[PDB]
Amino acid sequence: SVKKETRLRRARKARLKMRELETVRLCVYRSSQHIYAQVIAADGGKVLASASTLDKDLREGATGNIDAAKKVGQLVAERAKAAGVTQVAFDRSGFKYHGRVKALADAAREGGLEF
Amino acid sequence: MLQPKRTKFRKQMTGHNRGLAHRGSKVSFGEYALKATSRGRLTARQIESARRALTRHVKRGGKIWIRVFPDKPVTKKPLEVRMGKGKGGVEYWVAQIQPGKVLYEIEGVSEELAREAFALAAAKLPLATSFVKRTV
Amino acid sequence: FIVNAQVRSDLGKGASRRLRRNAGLVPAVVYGGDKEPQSVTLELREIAKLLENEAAFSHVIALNVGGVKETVLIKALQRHPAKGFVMHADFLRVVADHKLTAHVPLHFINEEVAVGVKQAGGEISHTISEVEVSCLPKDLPEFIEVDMAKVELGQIVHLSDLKAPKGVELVQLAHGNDLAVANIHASR
Amino acid sequence: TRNGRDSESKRLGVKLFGGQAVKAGNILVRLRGTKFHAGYGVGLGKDHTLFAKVDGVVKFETKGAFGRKYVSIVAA
RNA sequence: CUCGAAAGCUAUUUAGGUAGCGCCUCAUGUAUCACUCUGGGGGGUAGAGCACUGUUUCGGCUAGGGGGUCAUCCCGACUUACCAAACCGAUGCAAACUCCGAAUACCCAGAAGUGCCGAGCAUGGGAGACACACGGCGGGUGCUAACGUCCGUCGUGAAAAGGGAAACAACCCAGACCGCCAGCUAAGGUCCCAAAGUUGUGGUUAAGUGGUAAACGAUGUGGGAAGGCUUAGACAGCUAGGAGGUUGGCUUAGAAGCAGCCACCCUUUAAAGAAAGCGUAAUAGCUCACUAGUCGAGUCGGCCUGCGCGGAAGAUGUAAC
RNA sequence: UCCUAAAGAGUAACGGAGGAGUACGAAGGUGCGCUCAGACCGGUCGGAAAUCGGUCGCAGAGUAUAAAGGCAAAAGCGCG
RNA sequence: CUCAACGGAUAAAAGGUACUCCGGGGAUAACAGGCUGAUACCGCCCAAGAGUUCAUAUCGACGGCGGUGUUUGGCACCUC
RNA sequence: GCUUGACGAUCAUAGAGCGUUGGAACCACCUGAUCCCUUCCCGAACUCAGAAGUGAAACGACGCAUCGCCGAUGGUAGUGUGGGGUCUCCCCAUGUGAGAGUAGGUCAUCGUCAAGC
Repeated sequence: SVKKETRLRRARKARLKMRELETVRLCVYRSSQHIYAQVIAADGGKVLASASTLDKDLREGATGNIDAAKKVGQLVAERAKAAGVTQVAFDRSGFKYHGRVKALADAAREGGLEF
Repeated sequence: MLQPKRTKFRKQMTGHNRGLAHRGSKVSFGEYALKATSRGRLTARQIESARRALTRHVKRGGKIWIRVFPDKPVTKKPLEVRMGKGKGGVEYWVAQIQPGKVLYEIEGVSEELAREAFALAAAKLPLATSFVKRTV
Repeated sequence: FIVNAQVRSDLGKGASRRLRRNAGLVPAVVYGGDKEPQSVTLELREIAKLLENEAAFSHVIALNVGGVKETVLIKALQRHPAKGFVMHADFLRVVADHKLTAHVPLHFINEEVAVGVKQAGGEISHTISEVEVSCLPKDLPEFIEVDMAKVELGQIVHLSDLKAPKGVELVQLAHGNDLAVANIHASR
Repeated sequence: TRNGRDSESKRLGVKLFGGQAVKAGNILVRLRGTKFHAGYGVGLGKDHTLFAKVDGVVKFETKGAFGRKYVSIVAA
């Protein structure tokens, strides 16, 4: 789009760095609706597990806010404690570090999920 | 006579003239043509001299195509000059032609007058040429 | 139009080059269709007498290797650049229900009675002969007539001004490239 | 108006061709601007010199969009 | 007695000197090497191509200037006789162009066999060389001149004799340890000088071609495909050939079918160029085609290719087998 | 730096073509931000063309500097 | 600082010799020879044309192809 | 099981160009800036309280083959080696062998993961 490609114009370097480097990847999604997260391990192409904001516990109605972004920080972290890495890496993915992007992120540091 | 209006470089090598003319070999614009059968070089005043023999012999009409074009520079050393003091200056221009290359073409002319016109032309040329028709 | 043909069970550069100088033969193939191509040897004496005819290329030409016979078309003949004899005739087959592109020569009939030739002094300028068409094989014409009995001094007849057998698709009108087929021009 | 003065001919090219065993420091392509790109275990030096960072054999794949000629070393 | 170079690269107050490395030899170690096959692998040359950067050539197309322009003391502009970059198609060509792209060469791995008993490598002792030549090939330069010159890559001579090329470092064959009055061959040869076929079969060539040569020129001859005219009687050779009005042109001793000026079809009816040009240089004599009775037959032009012919003149003496 | 140079390196000529004897405290690192040029058009001072507003774009731009080779995971600018 | 003669002879470097001397070279010029033939010279081929008509009695523009070694070269093969 | 997501194998037989659509999930908008901030001036950027609205534009799969893109066979050019010739060039033996052109595929083929039906 004018929207979907200009963020994939920004989602370019870390896209292909972590496949060169073979480390953990956090393929999140944000929108005006939602704030997602989903993790890929240290090989560029392995899905760990999925955890949406379409998950059973917090579909209460204010879904996808900065209130509802800190709920996601300990959410996929438990799904990545069956994985086995302490640190985890940050897909910017064209999602500028000012809102729900960091609030999923910085709530993982308390939620057993280091950066 | 016939030069390029400009060239990228003022000098070329000597080169060679091998192969056949698989391109430039069909009568592409006229009905009759003077096709070369031996290889050689045409010094751009062989081009014009045969051109003036053609246009003068028809005397009424017809369209004449010049398929050859002298494009490469040829350089001579003057007299009282030792070998190797830099490459000498350009003198004339030359088209490298192969066996089979169509030189001139004509239409609007009878087949008996075209043979008489290209025989005037071939006598001013240093080549072994032939007369050909349009094939398809 | 019938051609005799044979089997040609040896291929290559030096083999094909010694058919021409020892045996006097030409190599050829038939390939067209959804079928297997076949290498064919053929005589230079008879393929030049076929190319003598004005309708050699735009005509269904019969061919036999042995007792097998095909409705064959001459598609993209090859030629010696220096001496102009045929090498490698290169034929087609005919599957009788597709479009079978070929070249069809032109006539330019009315050149003596022309309003740019008679009253105003001008001469004709053949720009294009042998237009390439695409036509179903029963409507495969030998000729396409070009009428020049109304073209004036300066008027250009194009392929848009063209004509006949009406079941013959001209390949150049299928695209926006409309070609100029003849002129009448002032004399030099 | 005066010619002379050619340069001193830098010895570029593919050293250590594409089936050969490597050690993990070898200059693998001398190169004037990444005519070849960096595959799995190769390094891309400052003047676009490709260098092996692991052992194995060099592969020379063609991969991806843009028609990149890659140089990758597979530990085989 | 055994082995055996080099005339290269780099640097040089250096260029015919020298130094390191390459090439030679010897010694001592040590485990590689070559050729071929199969398998990996990059390439951008040859060729080709026009997609790029340039150069080409002719059909077609749009704006516009306004040449032409009815032109309104100054507007609106008829209109496209001049022209007009770019665009569509057809068509070429580049060492410093490439959408493409080999053969070979080169790098690598694995294999059989061969190696003169080693080939490869490493360290040491001794060098010599550091002006190369010509020939084939691939190019620059020159005149795609030079036994010119500068590179690449081979082979030879240098540093290799013997046989052939008449003679002829460098070309072809072949690499001489010593003896033989033995035999087989190579290049090249087999009539005599001069060793061996006046050998066999089938053709070609009459020029001493062979035994020097180009544009181009000729009913020289051999072969091969085709074509048109072909006994209802062709190409060169015989006795009928012949318009029923009134100057088809500015000229005036004298202006057809040939002057600085141009040319296509209507009859008492089976009948024909209001003309392509030597003529008693010009007018009052005469020549290429017959829709035809009569002399009666195989012809007339072109193309492909074989070997020849003129083009062909030089200085001591035949004198380019 | 390209050609010559023969598709690995290399390779000569008083052979053919051009350049350098520097720039840069940001023109570097990084963080961050961010993607060309072209024709197409809107005339009251620029009207081939600017200010740039937005429509078909189809690397043809740009790179401190010659030429070659390279680029978007930018290998140009803004700002900390 | 300055070796840009850029592997840099010394901190410090221009000439004359027809008054000349020596050691070498045909690794190299002048004369002559040889190779070659651009150049010169002489033939020839097509024939626009002039020759009052008429290309070819004479002459011939534009181009073409050869010969001679006949000189200006080019080479440095013999001869210092 | 299909719809659709989410990074990737493969890179213009996958590409551009011309219709129908999807609303529930997803997706773009939208309502507005109060509380983060984004501004070389701006909430269309982007940050978001959001879920009042909306499925055309926006994108997405899903239609349709002119064009690009692939592309035989056969020939040809080139070429390694060996030998010829009338040797600035070609031919012969032998090995190899394009480029361009010559019917036409196609609105691609794959892999893991999940919310929903």
